[PDB]
Amino acid sequence: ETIEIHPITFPPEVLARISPELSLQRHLSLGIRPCLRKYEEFRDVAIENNTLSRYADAGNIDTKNNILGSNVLKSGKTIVITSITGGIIEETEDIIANYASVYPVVEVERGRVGACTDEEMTISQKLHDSILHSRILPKKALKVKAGVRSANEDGTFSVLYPDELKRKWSYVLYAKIVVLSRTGPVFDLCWNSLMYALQSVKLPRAFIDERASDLRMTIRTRGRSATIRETYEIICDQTKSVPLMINAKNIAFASNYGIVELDPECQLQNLNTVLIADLDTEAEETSIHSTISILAAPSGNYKQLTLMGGGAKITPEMIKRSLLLSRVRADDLSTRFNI
Amino acid sequence: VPQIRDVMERFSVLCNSNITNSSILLGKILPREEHDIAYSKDGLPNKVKTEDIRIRAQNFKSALANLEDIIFEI
Amino acid sequence: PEIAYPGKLICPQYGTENKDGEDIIFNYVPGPGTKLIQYEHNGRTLEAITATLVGTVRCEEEKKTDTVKNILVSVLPGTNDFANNLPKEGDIVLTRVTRLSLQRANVEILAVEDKPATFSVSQASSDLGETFRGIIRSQDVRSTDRDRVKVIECFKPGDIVRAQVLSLGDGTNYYLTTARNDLGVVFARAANGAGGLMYATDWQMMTSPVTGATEKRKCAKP
Amino acid sequence: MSVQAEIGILDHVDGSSEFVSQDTKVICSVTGPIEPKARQELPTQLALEIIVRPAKGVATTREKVLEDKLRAVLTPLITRHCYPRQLCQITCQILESGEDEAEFSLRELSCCINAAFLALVDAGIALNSMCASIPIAIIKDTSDIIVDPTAEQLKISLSVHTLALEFVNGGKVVKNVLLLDSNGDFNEDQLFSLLELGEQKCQELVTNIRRIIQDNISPRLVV
Amino acid sequence: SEVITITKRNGAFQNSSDSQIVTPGELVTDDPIWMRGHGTYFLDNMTYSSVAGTVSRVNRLLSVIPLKGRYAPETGDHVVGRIAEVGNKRWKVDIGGKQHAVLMLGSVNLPGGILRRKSESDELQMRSFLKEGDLLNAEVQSLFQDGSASLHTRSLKYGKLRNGMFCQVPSSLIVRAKNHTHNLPGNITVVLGVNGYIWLRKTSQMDLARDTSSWQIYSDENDPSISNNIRQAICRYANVIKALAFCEIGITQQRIVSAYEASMVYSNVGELIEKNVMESIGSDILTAEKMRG
Amino acid sequence: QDRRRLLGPAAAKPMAFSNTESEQELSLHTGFIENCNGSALVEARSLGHQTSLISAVYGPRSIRGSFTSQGTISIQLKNGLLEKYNTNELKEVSSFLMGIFNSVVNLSRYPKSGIDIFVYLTYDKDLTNSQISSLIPHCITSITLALADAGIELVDMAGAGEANGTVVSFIKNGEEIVGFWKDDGDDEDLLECLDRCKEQYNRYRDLMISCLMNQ
RNA sequence: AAAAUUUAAAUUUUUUUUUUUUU
Repeated sequence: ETIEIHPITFPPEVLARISPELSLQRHLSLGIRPCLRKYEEFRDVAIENNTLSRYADAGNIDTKNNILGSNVLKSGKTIVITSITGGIIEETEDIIANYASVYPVVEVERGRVGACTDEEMTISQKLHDSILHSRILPKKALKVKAGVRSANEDGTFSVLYPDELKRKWSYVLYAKIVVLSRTGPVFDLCWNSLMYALQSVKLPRAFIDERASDLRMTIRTRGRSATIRETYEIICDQTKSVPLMINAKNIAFASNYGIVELDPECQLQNLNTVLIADLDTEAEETSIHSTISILAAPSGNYKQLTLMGGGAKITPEMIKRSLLLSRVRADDLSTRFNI
Repeated sequence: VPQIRDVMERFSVLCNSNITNSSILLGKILPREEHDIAYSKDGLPNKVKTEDIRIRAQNFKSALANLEDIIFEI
Repeated sequence: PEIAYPGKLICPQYGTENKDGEDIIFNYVPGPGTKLIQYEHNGRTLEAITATLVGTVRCEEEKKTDTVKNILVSVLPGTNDFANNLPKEGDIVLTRVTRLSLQRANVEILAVEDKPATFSVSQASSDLGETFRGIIRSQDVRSTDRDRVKVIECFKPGDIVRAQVLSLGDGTNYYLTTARNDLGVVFARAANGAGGLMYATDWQMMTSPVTGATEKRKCAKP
Repeated sequence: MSVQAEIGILDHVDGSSEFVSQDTKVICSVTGPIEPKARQELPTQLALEIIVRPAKGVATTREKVLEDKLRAVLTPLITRHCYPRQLCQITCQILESGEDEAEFSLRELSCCINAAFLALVDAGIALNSMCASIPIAIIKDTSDIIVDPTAEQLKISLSVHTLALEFVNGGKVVKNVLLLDSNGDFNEDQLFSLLELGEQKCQELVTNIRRIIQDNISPRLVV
Repeated sequence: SEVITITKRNGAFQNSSDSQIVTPGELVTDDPIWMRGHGTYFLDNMTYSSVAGTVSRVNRLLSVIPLKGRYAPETGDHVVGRIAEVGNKRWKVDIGGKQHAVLMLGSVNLPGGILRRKSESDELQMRSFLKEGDLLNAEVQSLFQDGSASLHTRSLKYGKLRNGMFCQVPSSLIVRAKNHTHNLPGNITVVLGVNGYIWLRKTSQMDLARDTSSWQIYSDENDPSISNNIRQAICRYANVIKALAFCEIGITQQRIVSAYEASMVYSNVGELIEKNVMESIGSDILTAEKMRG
Repeated sequence: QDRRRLLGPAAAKPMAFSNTESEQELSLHTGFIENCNGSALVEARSLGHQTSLISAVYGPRSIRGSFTSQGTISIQLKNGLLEKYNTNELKEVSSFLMGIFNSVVNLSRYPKSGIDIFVYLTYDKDLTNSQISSLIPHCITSITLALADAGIELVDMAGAGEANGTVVSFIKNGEEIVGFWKDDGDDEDLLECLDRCKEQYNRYRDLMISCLMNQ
């Protein structure tokens, strides 16, 4: 029986809470996003670098601060702040064994109290992985060239620094990501916020003592004995610092992508397979199942690519389209904040 | 009446007895209004007009509630 | 008294006009956004209606029919909030089905309507298990044939029900009902999301257009 | 093709499989559908929880992501509507590395998918399609591409790659891609070439596999 | 004229009628003719106690009564419950014993009485009439298979408390009699539970009715008219309870009256807390027990 | 060590260094977190000391425990980037926090409903060449603004003022005190300790109400 | 010589990594 079944319609804010998926399908009918965007409308990105490092004021670096090069990132409705510290262990072409990374810790303040969430525990790993796969960092950049603080005349101290070259020492760096107001996938903004913090890291001048008091000590066995080696505690300067050396031609940027397939039923007048990037907005993150995430450095380079295909097929051309959309969104951000 | 007026008297004086921001460090980025951008076939950055999406929303509210009233079907 | 910060002291409990020579007393009645607060100042006490929230003053009255004057004080927001509109007894609440027991049905609270439509969805994230959840007991689905109740023939998981609050119950969940011919199932997808959209055939039945498949749900009167 | 597999080799577990490729020995286990916990249920689809134990050390973050990408692949393999309010715990054991766990995770990700695919066949759960994964590397110095490299070739590899495909119609039609794990340096141009062998090879893998399943299980089947 | 009792003792962790007294693991006998009840387990002859307690031989029944344990609930007893929980149409409520008692939904006095009949909407108002921690008069009906028992209020006389104060004691010192509500000069009333729970309140007219409105049976109200001469007289009866409790005294209604008049030495009511003076008044009554009866 | 995180190789160590009436000031901002329903932003800078911190609201969240007549508050203090206050040092303040808002919030409006308060001691300068006690009153202000943003029933814009290691929290334009905190200082300086706290409170609450009523 | 007399036992989920104790 041909029946005019009248449906029941709602305010749109009612609908998304109810159906993440169909409210999306409403936006796809007009061809828009439930973040009010059209298909390829991308969020603005705003930073400030180096504000929270002690090396902000080049004129007067303060006393008790311990932060190397800092980064603020806001894009859309999620503010993420990146902080860099470093540590030192006593150290005793393009292949992976030349290449190291940092140790990051992310927190997502998503309201839930408790232990380390499983979303977070992936993140600090996933960055570190492609940072190794970026091949950014030869360990030559970690090689520390310490001075000795010459106990000079009438009780004054000058640190003799050697230049242009018995133990060795190595910087080991750290990161912390705080995530506020998570509205969607986070990994691209986790990536990109680090990158600007990476360029702001000064390497502080480290030095050892002229002749440290902390010398060799012996330990008696049950008849025998051995010697503890002399404990030369490295000290970083209160003042001097050098910058960081980067394989700058491999500094990537991040971008995610989503491909969906469409229902004939869901249309409202004002196959069909649509690419969306700059993904956000829980309804999107629920309902997109074939997805693409890409790292790329602006000259056509690619640190990584990440395909999870769980919804649609993937054409060879949405690939190339996302690649075409890759080298834009990255290269702008390389040129946007000119650090 | 003067009792409540005494209250209305006394509500005067006690209520009579009661009677600029610069964001130095971080607040010039935290309540930053968000923006969206676009690229043309050149790939050059195209900032989104704020006025469009409101009209989009009023287009979105319009075709929703009106075209979803009666569904004539088999 | 127009626009209010929380703590804006507004008016006393009582006021006075003279409407044409005969004396008329005001009774300022505390509502939402209000609290009578005593105030000693230089010795003498004083109760006052207090703005406790953000927005606008609104003073109203209505007497129950079924020289003093009662005036309800009412405080609002004004130019997104649901703790304003927490569910009370008897309300109509749109919910999503969580789990089906032989005993009973379990939903979570999502959206509260209002009186003289006007709504208030909760702005919460259910993926934390955050939101308030409630329980429909199976004999409380309807009153017609309230004994031999077949629960599966009215509900499936994830579905939308216009249901009425019974009461508070415990702190954990709610006492809830659908026991009317205007109440019950609002909307679901076919085979719990595995298929398309389904429309209430009667008030008492539901089909789907493209499929040719029907299911038994205790649908609402449309 | 120095691969080989075992089906039905545990006892108290629903689905069990040993997958053995060229150097790495990995066993996967499948228990489901069974009673789900309180915090774990879904009202509609099937809930999945996945455990991978390494060969060495304990479960840390390095394990965690290989788990989680493997969460993504299985989710369309499973006819998830068939088991509402249920749980299938699936567990994988890395027994042999066959690759430097400090420097790589590549082969294991290929291996465990190829492991867990077969224990589900032991488990006999409603599934959707057929699948395969291989590891692919590109040499730094030679600039050539090897399907199924070795760890010393990984040392001179420039870029490491895992491809997961969805195979239907006799396992012949690439129904969809599941995973493409592009790691290391790469361009546009290599990538379509990088598919184009694994377009063939994973089918060539499954071409072996289709036989193996029936050989192991038709005597377990009755006539 | 003090604030606190500070008396010092340093250098030590601590300061340091005939019947059978038996131990667990111990044989009583192996006469097979005896019957084996509580505190007793066995192997075919060997009569074995299980607690620290006394042999009770009842005429062929041997059983072991312990000395230490929680309150034993028995039917028909007049005790005081503190509201633990609310169930389906059930309530949970502490006795002080092993477990909670249970209390059916229709087991209670309804306002308006029986003319108010049943309703399913009443379970939508369980929290209306009752809520947590509250104190009342309850009547022990009957048990379950374990030894957990239930309650009810089959009188106007049983019901939710008000108009006073609670105290609690060990269940041992409360003596059994044919009566439990007692009315004391000072216009006040003790409601001795058996289980060890003690409520004081001001004497009501219903209390006065015992010896010559109905809609207020879930109220949190009191009589608004409460003098301090009521209130301070409460505390004098309050401490002398703990005096006898510290002195291990079986409660006689008259002993309380005897405790009260002996407490008339001290008008400073705060001095009714002293370890010695409670013992002194405790020593008074036991000497006064050696005259009358 | 901790098998749940990336903490580097163990034998490394962080880097070491050695030696070789005034105005307070604010910048108060709301409505910038979309997870929450109440957010507040605070900048502070005073004479050697610059401080920024974030107060986050989640409510009303459901309580899986049992019935209550009314609401329940939960407060978290967490270290940000540089300054590391002690763990037991934190929760004492969290104890001192809850007492004041229990003379603020209409919990009776919110049966069986929870209040989640996340405070992020995000970044502090102390460039000066009871160190937590200097940051107490700004918390209460930062909470109050976020709690206005979730729009919860609050009796008063209550605030605390500071006078030299002493924290006193007010209501009713200072005509009552709701929260008292004292460290070492002088003896019987209380009467001056009334005053300088009060006027900062008289300053601050006006700064707060400007932040909202002008928006 | 008939007649008959008694009972009733309780249902559906909230938490923080493992050293390290005197030949």
